[PDB]
Amino acid sequence: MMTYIVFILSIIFVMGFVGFSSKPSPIYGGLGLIVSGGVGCGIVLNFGGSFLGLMVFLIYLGGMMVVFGYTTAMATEQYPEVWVSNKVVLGTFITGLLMEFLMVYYVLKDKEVEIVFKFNGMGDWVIYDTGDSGFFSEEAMGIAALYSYGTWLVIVTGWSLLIGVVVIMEITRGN
Amino acid sequence: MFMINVLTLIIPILLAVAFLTLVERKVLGYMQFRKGPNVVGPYGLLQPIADAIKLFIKEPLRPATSSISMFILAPILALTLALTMWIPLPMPYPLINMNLGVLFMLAMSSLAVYSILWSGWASNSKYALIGALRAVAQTISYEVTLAIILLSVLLMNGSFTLSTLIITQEQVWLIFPAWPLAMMWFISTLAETNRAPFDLTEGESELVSGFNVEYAAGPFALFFMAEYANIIMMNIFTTTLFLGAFHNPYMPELYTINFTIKSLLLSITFLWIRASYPRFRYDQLMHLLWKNFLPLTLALCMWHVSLPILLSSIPPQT
Amino acid sequence: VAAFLKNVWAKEPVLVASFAIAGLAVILPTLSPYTKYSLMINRATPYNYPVPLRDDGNMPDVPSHPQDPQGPSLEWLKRL
Amino acid sequence: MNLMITLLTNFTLATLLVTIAFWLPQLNVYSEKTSPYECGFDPMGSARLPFSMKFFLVAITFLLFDLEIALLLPLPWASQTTNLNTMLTMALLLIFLLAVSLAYEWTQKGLEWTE
Amino acid sequence: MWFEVLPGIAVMGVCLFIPGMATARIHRFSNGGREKRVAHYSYQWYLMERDRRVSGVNRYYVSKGLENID
Amino acid sequence: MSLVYMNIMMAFTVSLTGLLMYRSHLMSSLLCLEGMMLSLFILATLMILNSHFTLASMMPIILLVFAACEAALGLSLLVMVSNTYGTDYVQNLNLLQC
Amino acid sequence: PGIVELPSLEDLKVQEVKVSSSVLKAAAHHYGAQCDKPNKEFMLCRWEEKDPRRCLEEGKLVNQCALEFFRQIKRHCAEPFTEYWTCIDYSGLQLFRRCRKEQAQFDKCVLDKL
Amino acid sequence: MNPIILIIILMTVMLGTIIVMISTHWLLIWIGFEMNMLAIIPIMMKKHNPRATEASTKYFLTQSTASMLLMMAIIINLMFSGQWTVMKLFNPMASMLMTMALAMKLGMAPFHFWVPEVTQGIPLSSGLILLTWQKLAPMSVLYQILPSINLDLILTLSILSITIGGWGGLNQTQLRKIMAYSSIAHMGWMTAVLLYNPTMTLLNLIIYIIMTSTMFTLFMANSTTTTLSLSHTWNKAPIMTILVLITLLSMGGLPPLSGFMPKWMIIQEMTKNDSIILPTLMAITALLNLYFYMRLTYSTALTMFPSTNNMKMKWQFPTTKRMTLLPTMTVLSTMLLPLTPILSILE
Amino acid sequence: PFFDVQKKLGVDLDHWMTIQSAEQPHRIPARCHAFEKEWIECAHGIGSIRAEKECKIEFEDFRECLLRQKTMKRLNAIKRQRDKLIKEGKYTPPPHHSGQEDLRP
Ligand SMILES: CCCCCCCCCCCCCCCCCC(=O)OC[C@H](COP(=O)([O-])OCC[N+](C)(C)C)OC(=O)CCCCCCCCCCCCCCCCC
Ligand SMILES: CCCCCCCCCCCCCCCCCC(=O)OC[C@H](COP(=O)([O-])OCC[N+](C)(C)C)OC(=O)CCCCCCCCCCCCCCCCC
Ligand SMILES: CCCCCCCCCCCCCCCCCC(=O)OC[C@H](COP(=O)(O)OCCN)OC(=O)CCCCCCCCCCCCCCCCC
Ligand SMILES: CCCCCCCCCCCCCCCCCC(=O)OC[C@H](COP(=O)(O)OCCN)OC(=O)CCCCCCCCCCCCCCCCC
Ligand SMILES: CCCCCCCCCCCCCCCCCC(=O)OC[C@H](COP(=O)(O)OCCN)OC(=O)CCCCCCCCCCCCCCCCC
Ligand SMILES: CCCCCCCCCCCCCCCCCC(=O)OC[C@H](COP(=O)(O)OCCN)OC(=O)CCCCCCCCCCCCCCCCC
Repeated sequence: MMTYIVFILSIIFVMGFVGFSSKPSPIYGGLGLIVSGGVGCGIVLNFGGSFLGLMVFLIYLGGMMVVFGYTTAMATEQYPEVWVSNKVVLGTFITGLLMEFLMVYYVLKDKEVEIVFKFNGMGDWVIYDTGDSGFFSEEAMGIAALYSYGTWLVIVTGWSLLIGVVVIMEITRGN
Repeated sequence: MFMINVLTLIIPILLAVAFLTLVERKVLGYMQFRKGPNVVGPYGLLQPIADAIKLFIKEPLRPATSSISMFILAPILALTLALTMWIPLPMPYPLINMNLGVLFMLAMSSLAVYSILWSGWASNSKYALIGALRAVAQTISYEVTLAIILLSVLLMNGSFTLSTLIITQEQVWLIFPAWPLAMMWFISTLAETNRAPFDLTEGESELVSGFNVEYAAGPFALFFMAEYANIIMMNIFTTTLFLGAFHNPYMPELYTINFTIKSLLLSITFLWIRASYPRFRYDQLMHLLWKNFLPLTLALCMWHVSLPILLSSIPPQT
Repeated sequence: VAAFLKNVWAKEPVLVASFAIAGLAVILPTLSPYTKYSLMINRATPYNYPVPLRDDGNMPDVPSHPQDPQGPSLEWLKRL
Repeated sequence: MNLMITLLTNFTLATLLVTIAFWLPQLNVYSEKTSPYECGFDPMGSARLPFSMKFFLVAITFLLFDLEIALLLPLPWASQTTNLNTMLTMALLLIFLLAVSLAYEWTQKGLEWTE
Repeated sequence: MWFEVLPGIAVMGVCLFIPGMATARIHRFSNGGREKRVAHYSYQWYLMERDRRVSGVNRYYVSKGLENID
Repeated sequence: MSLVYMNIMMAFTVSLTGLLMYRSHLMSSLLCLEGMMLSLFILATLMILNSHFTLASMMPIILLVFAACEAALGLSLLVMVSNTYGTDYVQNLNLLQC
Repeated sequence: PGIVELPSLEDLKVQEVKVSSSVLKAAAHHYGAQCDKPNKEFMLCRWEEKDPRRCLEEGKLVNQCALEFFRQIKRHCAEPFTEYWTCIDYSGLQLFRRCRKEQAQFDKCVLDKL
Repeated sequence: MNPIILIIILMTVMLGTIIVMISTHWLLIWIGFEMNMLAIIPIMMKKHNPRATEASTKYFLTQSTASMLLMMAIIINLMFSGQWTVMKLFNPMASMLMTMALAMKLGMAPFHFWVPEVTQGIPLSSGLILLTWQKLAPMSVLYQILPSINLDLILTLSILSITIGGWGGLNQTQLRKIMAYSSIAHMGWMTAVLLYNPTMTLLNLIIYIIMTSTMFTLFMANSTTTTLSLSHTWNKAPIMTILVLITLLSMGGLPPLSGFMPKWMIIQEMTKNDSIILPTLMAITALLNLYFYMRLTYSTALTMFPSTNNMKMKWQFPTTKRMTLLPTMTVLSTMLLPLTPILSILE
Repeated sequence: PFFDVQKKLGVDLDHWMTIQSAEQPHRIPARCHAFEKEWIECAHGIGSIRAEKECKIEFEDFRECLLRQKTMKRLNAIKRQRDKLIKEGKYTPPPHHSGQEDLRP
């Protein structure tokens, strides 16, 4: 069953999304989002985008670390809930996992499912291309074309980031 | 067969970590006008064996107020990340020849902080929380400057592949045209691993032990070998980045001996720095990288992105 | 402006060094005569296949063989 | 194929060194050894209290700066394009905007710690 | 004296000499006495697959020379 | 379509119904926002890498940048809240009901 | 829609150049110089027809010309080319700069004899 | 706030709205929306009181959810079309998600909950800037994707917004909540006629912007926030009472004022397509907006409410405020009916 | 309103990333470049109302190239029938489909 490797990684992806979207406590939500980011970078690395996966992994690890510092600082409780300390959190986690595995079982039986779009049941390895790409990877040249072509995108993004820095300075002032 | 390769990769680095404990104790003693361990065996060769057997027959002491699952997961994650991040290093042929090994090591160095953070948060103690937040402050102090240093020094290599870094330094060393980046990288590697004078997490002066104050023997050894394998990997990474040795495809043992002695000298320099400097305050380290290192890093990045265009010396990407 | 430069070099030399490096990196590529060398070095690297053209009958600039004297040669890159 | 094998090998070697450290020795657990350590005296309060941070502004600045320098990472490959003047101008503009943002943070006393 | 830090360091040298060269020896054992071929770009992988198909033994390092042709 | 597309869309819907029902904590909603951003990023890069649209590879990473352009902003909208009240509960944000 | 047209297995049958990748790389430049016209005709047909089924004969001619090129190498300069492709085949990256002396021997022999 | 930083932030808001208006790429639309939200957040945090923090938090959460839905619909359209041209969509689910996102961005009911609370928790300058300028980009995006919106969904949203705004405007004494509910009702009025002829939608947008700006600027000049101070305004300056009386009579859709300009012609576009029940119901519901406008005029101008003793001192100090373009804006909002075919320039 | 500034000033801002048939780096073609080119050339200047029913064949072929729904359905049917015949024991796989196949080079 090694041909469904991306499908298994996506199953772990939705599992982690169910794990942190039930909102037990932001520490374990951060752990679930770290796991989800890892399997997501694995998925996009399996599709060939190694640079994009490594970049999103690094960015979300840094963001989740700053988040963890914030929740240790500010959003804390005397008795944090791991997953089973609250009935509603454990309940919604259980139904999320149950719905995910029900969808897995249904798509693994007749190889077809209808949830609002229509989806197949075969592994994604069919939709790959059969030819080679020469002496370059397409994603690397595509992101490297940001400076040679996307001047407007670079300008508006740099202005947005500078304005964001100014906004962060202005909001947390107090007077 | 790949099992043989991975076990012959991971066992000698554990032996190297143990003998690094020995060399650290003995060299640090000799720099302090005294002797190191020499009574256990002939010139103290059996001290790491005694320490390792002693630490694995002691009580584990899992606390009652600590979340046990994260308390167990954190040292496992620390040792694991210390293990599967030695792989992309070319010695002179890497075990895993990643096309983007530099970003891989950056991401897994960012991931190893979470072991310290969850060790501090899991063990319900105030000193562990202080150590974890000091680790957070150290990470936000060093990470961006480290990444910009790597980007500016990789503009002459051509790509992020660690295997092609030997070919780049085939003519001359990379420390000659990038020595300010080399000094800033050395300070960044010192501050990355929480080594002195930027310890700040296992602080035995401000705190008792920091994040591993509630970790008794068995799990405590895991953090020790993770830290020492981390300093060896930083030394090897710096040697590959800035001190590229002569490589003969018919005799890889020449390159192995060369980068082995260079990494040994770098570790000796690490312990040389450790014994001679007072500990930084963790707010002064925050203003060190963000005010002194960062503007010079930005200026050197612009210089190194405008230099090869200026000189018709843009390196190939193949 | 000499007094200000001396004062800022005595107080904060790191910012002075950063600004000098930045100023050189900004104003130097517009002065060096080797940028066009980088331009044609980057343009002369054959990533893609040189797809041939159909011989209609009147094409004097393109050759029939790569060893023919007509065509863009890179003896300048070999010389440099 | 090899990367997950290496990951599983290192994970197994790490996780075997705690079950060896747990089930091997003689254990003696009472309700005084496993108390939280606060230098011989019992602590005041819990360790889950709000730990009021000081460097929140620099944390948000790092949140922006990590990805705003991650935009600068394809600059090696961007040296291989035919259009070079535009790439050089855009890269210099990006790092100049980074420097302007850092200087604005520095001048407005944004890097200093609260209280 | 100080030179007694030289034995243990030497052991460290052995502990940093064993792994990497071993990989090279492994790379000289599986690949039939040559280096392990690198595939950074898809053209190199296509050449690897063509060599593996053309060897006839399903091993890409079995190099067939010009004696194969007529 | 395929299968991984279905799984990523299911993850997006899971994070959406996680976001829309608050649990008296602002950081959890911010984590849900980051999760939906990650799911959108993964779906976009999956489609782009499948369809060989190389010039759109500038799209996702640039997209990821604007994630912080709200996400860090959300943290800056929390500290004043945590200076107004001792905690960050969403039930304390009911002064604008009159 | 219409049934896809595919040529039979007898039409695709041709004697392939059954040499390794390093053998092709070692004699790449002389193959490009000498057998240039049928490869150029085939690739022009490939770029103008946009269909592999309509470019089969040109591919057959390309295979025939490449086999004739390697046969002409094999008749006169077997052992210096053998040394050159072995030296190229040793390297992991198949570098051209690691084997300059055997290369110089190979083009010297093939210039003097052919 | 530094004036330089304020000018830079306002220019960033204008640049974001312009980027949404003039771009031919969906990613640029989303980038402009994100820039607009990021640069419009600190305008509401101008005075640094807690109510600004609640208003900013609620606005940020709603706008972030709307932006997430917009990007999901953009990605689905990319999947089903393989392009990025800002035009009609090729998936009904993407059209539904974009309509929901733009309804949340416009504050249209049943996504109207944040509008009165955000409007009440922020000053009058930020409230005017929000309720007038921030309702330009989503209307342009709705204008661009005209052959894609489901008719039933947008018509249900329009009638729901009109009814909910008309019902909610009755039970308010704060002026900002009244303006917010009026904005919701006018939002429903503009999106009711969008699928038939968007020139009437642009005319209604221009008229609504002019009247809302006039009312907000009169509120600046009188320095009023509640109904009681607006009643008290008769002692300081009766000309302001005359101006707010004629303006509130204009916004009630009463001829011969310019507020009868959009609505009447909106009816003129619904009867040509054989829809007679909906404009009748919409006018009957707009009678409620006319009702609370009449209540405001009764409190303010047509009756002489009691005042205090201290207002005597305010008789000795004339107004020195920068009432920018107030007479021109009042004249445009009141006496623009006989120039009705001027709207032909909007085609 | 859509104030078309870009064609008014002749300044290209985001027209290059709009479609996959534009000037790609190093002339890298998309997997469905021909279908999108045919659909764009069919529906150029005739309006969306006419293009929704006059060039539906090219757009349907492009949508089939983008998502490969019918190809997946055909492959699923073939695989299901093959597995059913294997389960009944009425079919044996050919030697070239089982591994011992001796490909062309
Ligand atoms: C890898 C190779 C080896 C590397 C070196 C390793 C061995 C040596 C290790 C020494 C011990 C280090 C222990 C930790 C020290 C931690 C403190 C620290 O590093 O602080 C950094 C300190 C910080 O300064 P500070 O902490 O004193 O702060 C001063 C603050 N004010 C001014 C406000 C009072 O210095 C730097 O940041 C300098 C970084 C390197 C600078 C390199 C400059 C190169 C030349 C540039 C051009 C100059 C000419 C002018 C322009 C000309 C243009 C043409
Ligand atoms: C003051 C209090 C009492 C006020 C009473 C006012 C009059 C009562 C009736 C008004 C009905 C609404 C206007 C109808 C105009 C019809 C014009 C026309 O062409 O009709 C033919 C058209 C014919 O449709 P068509 O023209 O689209 O179709 C083509 C023609 N056929 C049908 C042959 C295919 O009639 C309609 O479209 C429907 C007309 C009935 C509408 C019912 C809904 C409104 C109900 C009354 C609400 C009144 C207000 C209540 C609240 C008051 C305030 C408190
Ligand atoms: C509960 C807590 C967690 C408990 C479990 C912890 C497990 C270990 C966690 C640490 C390791 C995390 C690893 C995350 C993904 C890293 C990807 C990576 O290392 O990629 C390197 C390399 C990229 O190089 P590339 O350019 O693709 O080269 C191809 C051309 N030769 O890639 C390659 O060369 C491709 C090699 C095969 C890749 C297969 C696809 C990815 C496999 C991912 C496995 C699962 C990762 C889970 C991470 C969880 C993190 C919390
Ligand atoms: C056009 C050139 C390129 C410009 C863009 C690229 C820049 C690359 C470097 C980026 C630097 C980022 C950080 C800059 C911060 C500047 C503002 C600042 O913080 O000034 C404070 C400092 C006085 O220190 P103090 O006030 O005590 O600081 C608090 C704690 N130390 O104030 C000072 O020390 C004075 C700083 C301003 C004067 C510097 C003069 C340098 C002269 C160098 C030689 C000539 C260069 C000519 C080029 C034009 C320079 C303007
Ligand atoms: C990469 C390289 C890594 C290298 C790691 C190891 C470095 C050090 C190597 C060994 C150096 C010498 C160590 C000598 C230890 C002491 C030996 C000794 O004298 O033991 C005596 C003790 C008691 O004997 P008793 O009965 O009292 O004798 C009567 C005397 N009239 O009797 C005993 O204690 C019993 C006998 C013990 C013998 C121990 C021998 C050394 C074992 C070291 C462990 C590692 C071995 C190498 C592993 C890797 C290679 C395979
Ligand atoms: C189909 C698409 C059509 C698009 C048409 C676009 C037309 C141009 C853009 C119109 C949109 C609104 C622009 C103005 C937004 C609000 C600006 C604002 O609030 O400025 C604040 C300023 C404060 O002044 P002051 O009293 O000194 O300060 C008090 C302390 N805060 O000042 C004030 O509070 C006083 C008010 C200043 C601005 C009034 C005039 C401009 C707005 C009304 C439009 C007037 C008619 C011209 C346009 C017709 C078409 C809309």
